[PDB]
Amino acid sequence: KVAGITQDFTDGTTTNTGRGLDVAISQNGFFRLVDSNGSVFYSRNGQFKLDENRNLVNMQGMQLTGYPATGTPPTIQQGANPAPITIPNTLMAAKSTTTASMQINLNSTDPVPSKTPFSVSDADSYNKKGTVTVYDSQGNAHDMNVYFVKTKDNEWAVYTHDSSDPAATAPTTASTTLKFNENGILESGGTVNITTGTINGATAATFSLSFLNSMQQNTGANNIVATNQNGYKPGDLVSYQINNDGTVVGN
Amino acid sequence: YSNEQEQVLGQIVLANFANNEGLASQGDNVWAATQASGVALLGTAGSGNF
Amino acid sequence: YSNEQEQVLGQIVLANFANNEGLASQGDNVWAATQASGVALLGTAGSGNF
Repeated sequence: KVAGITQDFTDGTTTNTGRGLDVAISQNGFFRLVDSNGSVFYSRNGQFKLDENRNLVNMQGMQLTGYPATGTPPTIQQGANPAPITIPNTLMAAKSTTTASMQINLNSTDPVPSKTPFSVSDADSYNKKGTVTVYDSQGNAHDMNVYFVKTKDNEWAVYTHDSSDPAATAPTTASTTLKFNENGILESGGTVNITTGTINGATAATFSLSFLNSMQQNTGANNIVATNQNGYKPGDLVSYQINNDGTVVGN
Repeated sequence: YSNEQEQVLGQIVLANFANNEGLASQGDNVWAATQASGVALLGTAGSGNF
Repeated sequence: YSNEQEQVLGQIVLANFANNEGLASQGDNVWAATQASGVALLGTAGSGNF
């Protein structure tokens, strides 16, 4: 007699843990590890921890690899080589507003004949005063004041104004105009590139403000029902999280 | 105090490690900084990740 | 006040989530917004679904 040793890779159990990056794996699959001497290994060792170098390792001590992320926000290069996963504790740079959305719902029967002056104060000259916060090149906040002025059925004049800086003089000119059909559906004036104004050398970005799907309807009060600031301010690494799809994310 | 006020005596400093997780157990409930832990980052309560 | 009137000081804002249901429990009786909850929708008492 002669012996031939084998190993039966059946699944184990899952074990109600919660410390570190205790990632279990079901069915087939191995974690791809790299030894510090440039060698590839495989393991089902779900115990992972962040070392002092900001690297994910087992214990063992081998490096957990995965696909690299790139862009801002980062994207996963699935076609790229299985780079070592690291988690920097350094700051998210501010990101200027690039675009912005603003879903507006206006009351079809709300006119402005009471007054014609603006200067962000003549209430009677407008129907709605909305403000969208946007970020310049250093992330400095800006006050995109937007005024909706019903000039007539299905036509509203739009005035804009950055109250976060002195540069935003009295918004007495029609930054744009919106056109609606008989059903109150925004037909034109979809978007306008609007300046952010400026602070501490930070450039006045400018961004595409879209009113896509805004409507003029019999009911309701002039309102804002969702708006988006396409950009960020500075950020600090609060926490770590792993999704069941294997993505490693930073909160 | 009797002079009708509050004054600052000091600020407790808090420390976070790269790994917290990796500290060397000692004394009573004392940990020594380690290479595994990395170097402590100092801050205050309610600031950063403290 | 003594000048024979009422004036507006401010308006309490109310928030609704997509899920309310999904919020992360904190402090005392404090909840943090979460992706599960979605982004809070602001409004006033007696308006919309507030």
